[PDB]
This record gives sequence, C-alpha cells and structure tokens, in this order.
Amino acid sequence: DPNLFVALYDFVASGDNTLSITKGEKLRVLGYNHNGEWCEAQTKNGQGWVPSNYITPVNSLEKHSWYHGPVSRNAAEYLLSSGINGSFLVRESESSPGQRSISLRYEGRVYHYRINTASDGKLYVSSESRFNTLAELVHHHSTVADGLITTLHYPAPKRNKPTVYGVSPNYDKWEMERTDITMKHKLGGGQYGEVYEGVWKKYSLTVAVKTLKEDTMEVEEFLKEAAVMKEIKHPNLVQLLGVCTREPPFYIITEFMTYGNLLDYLRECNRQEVNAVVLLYMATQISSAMEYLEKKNFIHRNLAARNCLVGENHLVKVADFGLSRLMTGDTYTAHAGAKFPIKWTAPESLAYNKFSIKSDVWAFGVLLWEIATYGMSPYPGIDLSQVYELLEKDYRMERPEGCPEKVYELMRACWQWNPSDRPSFAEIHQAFETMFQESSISDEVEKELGK
Ligand SMILES: Cn1c(=O)c(-c2c(Cl)cccc2Cl)cc2cnc(Nc3cccc(CO)c3)nc21
Repeated sequence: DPNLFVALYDFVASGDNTLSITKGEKLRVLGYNHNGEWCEAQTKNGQGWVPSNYITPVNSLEKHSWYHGPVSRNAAEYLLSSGINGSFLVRESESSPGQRSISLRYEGRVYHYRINTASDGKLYVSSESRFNTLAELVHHHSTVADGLITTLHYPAPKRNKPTVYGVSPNYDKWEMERTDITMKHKLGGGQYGEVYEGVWKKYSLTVAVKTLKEDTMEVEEFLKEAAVMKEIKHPNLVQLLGVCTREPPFYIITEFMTYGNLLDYLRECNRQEVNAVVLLYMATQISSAMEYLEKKNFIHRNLAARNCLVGENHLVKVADFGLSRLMTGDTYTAHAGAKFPIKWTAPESLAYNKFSIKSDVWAFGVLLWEIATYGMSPYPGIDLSQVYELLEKDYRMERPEGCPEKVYELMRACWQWNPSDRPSFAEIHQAFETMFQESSISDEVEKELGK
C-alpha cells in the first residue's frame, strides 16, 4: 500500500490537535508541519498530529524490532548489557551509511559481526549462506548459528521514546498558562536556584520549572536563558517545553530528569549495574551535547558532573542554563572578581578570566575523571591554593584505578596547557566511538586491574 506507515512507539493525545496511536498500528500520513518533526496522520481511530519519528513506512528496515539503526558499537554493548544469551540487534554505521553489523550477547560478552555484501547485493556473515535481504539473513541466523557464536533469539528492546522538541507541531507555541502548572517541591536542595518539580495538568506530565521570584535572579538574565533555550535542540541538552512570560512570576518549564544529577547518581549507584560500558555510554552522550554547543557557537562554563542530569536507561543530558553565545574560536572574558569552581577551571580562565569552547574541553576532562572515579572529588587533598602553580609545572591528576589507558590519554589531551593544543568536542566524541574496536572496555579494565 502506497504511503503506509506503522507506529514504532505508543503516543497519547493531549494537545487537542494531536492523535493517540498504539505501537504496531497502521497509519496514513497526510502531511508534515513546518520542520518535518510532526506529521498529520489518519488511523482507524481518527486523524491528528503525531511525532514523525514515532512512526515509520511499512516498507523500511526500522519496522523490525531487532533493527536499531544508527547505534554505535559501544551503545550496542550497553543495550545488550540488560539482555541474556541470544539477545541481539542489527545496527548501521553513522559515518558510513549502508555498513551494518550484528551485535550479539553470549555468556556476558557482546560479539560484533560485520554484515558483508556480495557483488550481486546478497548479504552474509558466512560466505556459505547468502541472502537477498537483511530480514532473510536474520531469520536464518535466528534458527542456526552458522558462523555466529550462537543463534539470534532476543531483539534488544528499544526502550526510549524519541525526544520531542516541545509539545506542539505548531510554530512557536512556547507560551503556556501558568494555571495548568502545579508546583511541587524544590529540586537539588537549592543548588540550581528556584527550580521546582511540577506537573503539567494538561498532560499530567511531570516537569521541572524555574521561577523568577522577586529578589533572586536578574530579569534580563532569566529572559536570555529562556531565549537561548528556545534555540537548543539536542537529545543530550535539557529540553525546553514552555515559558510563562506574560506576567510575574516568570516560568521556564523543561522536561524532568527523574534521577537527579550525575555526580550523586555515580556516588550512590550499584557499580555492578553501572559498569564501565555504562560509564562510557554516559561520557559519550555528554560529549555529543558539547559537540553540538561547539558547532552552534555556545560555551557552557559550568561543565561538571553535578550539572549533568540522569534520566531513564542511563540517558544523560547536560544542564543548559547559563549558556553564553560565542563564535566558536573567539574568547569570552569574565569581569574581574568572578568566582569560579577552581578544580574544573582551565588555566587561562584562572589567570586571565578568559573562556572559550576550549576551556569547556578542559572542564570535560575533569568531568571524565569524575565519571571514571564514580564521583570522587577532583585533586584529593591538594590545596586549592597551589592548583594553578602545580598545573603550570605539568602536574595533572593520576589515572583512576582501573581506567583504561586510552581514556586517560583523552583526559590528558583535554588538559593540554595551551587551549589550541586541546582537541575539539567533535574529535572527542569521535574518539570515544572508535576507542574499543579490538576488545571491549570490559576487557581493557581487566588488563588495567589484573596488572
Ligand atoms: C535542576 N534542574 C534545572 O535547573 C533545570 C533547568 C530549568 Cl528548570 C530551567 C533552565 C535550565 C535548566 Cl538545566 C531542569 C531540570 C530537570 N530535571 C531536574 N531533575 C532533578 C534535579 C535534582 C534532583 C532530582 C531528584 O528529585 C531531579 N533538575 C533540573
């Protein structure tokens, strides 16, 4: 059937022009909104707007539960860490489209197999067994291993619904009615200011709300934050859902991250569940968010684990309050007297109050060390008076217990004295993705410890 789609995720209607759909249901798509992120569809139940990536053409690989599309080798190992023998998925290379691999779990290890393509287009893992389509290849290996360590029996679940950047398919419908928001308890014991957990009645949706109470944050500052957040769109940066700027108290409403900040999460987690592959997954997400800020000409200035928030299934998002606009390559100078979190501050910032995307790279290195140590305080017992002097003499924190060598080298690259000698976030993200190609991070941690 021409133009037929199938729902990949459930979606509940609440914005009156939106439509409720159930995973597996068929839909006909009528058209798209202004940015293609939402589409008007018809089902046997009705007609209305639904998120475009919650559905897929009946004729596309994404309809298969085992096809996870653009997922990296490391992300695949995370997805399969919750599985059993025979759990598997098929993924595609993000950089080089068309290149696919099978990731399969067996006896606690994940095996990765490249899917080869013959001159006539047939696909195979083992040359003796070639197929016309991907689905036929998977079906074959679902019954006999035929070259694989075991059979493909349990597709890795797609546990996370795609991010929706807002709540409406329409153009700028950010303003919302304050009466539809129920404010609850403050979040973070006040470390983030006037931020409260709240419920957005209209959707019984839990949210985070920052309110401009009198004699707190300056108005221009609050509004600039709201303005900046309207432009930020990335899976790993806290997403804006709406604002209330018609009258005081002004509100900034965002998605709610259920587990709190990364620092507390790492300090209180079960290290068996949150193993090295999970830490790598979280660090990679943070680098992706920073690569986005880098390309969009923003600087953060407060990158640290306490400013990264954790959601379900180890999703991590960087808090995006306080961002500043700065053409990537230029320098921002803070007015003398500014007080900074010394342990996460680059040398040029400490000495000259100069900040750039490169000082964020330095902070990312400290954040990486916090991740690798499950939240230890940086520089143990070093006085917060001799840090600059020590750094100037090339002292740097020591490699964390069990930390793989390549991860520590990345930390050291981030801590180069001269900002121009530090890698870009694009380079950092790419480095994580290509870091454990001939053995797992699990294996490397072993070599580090056994030693
Ligand atoms: C602390 N905090 C914020 O400052 C913002 C936010 C806002 Cl409301 C406006 C602009 C920018 C940001 Cl980052 C969003 C936000 C979302 N989720 C959370 N979750 C959270 C934080 C601390 C503890 C707990 C546990 O109850 C859960 N905390 C959040």
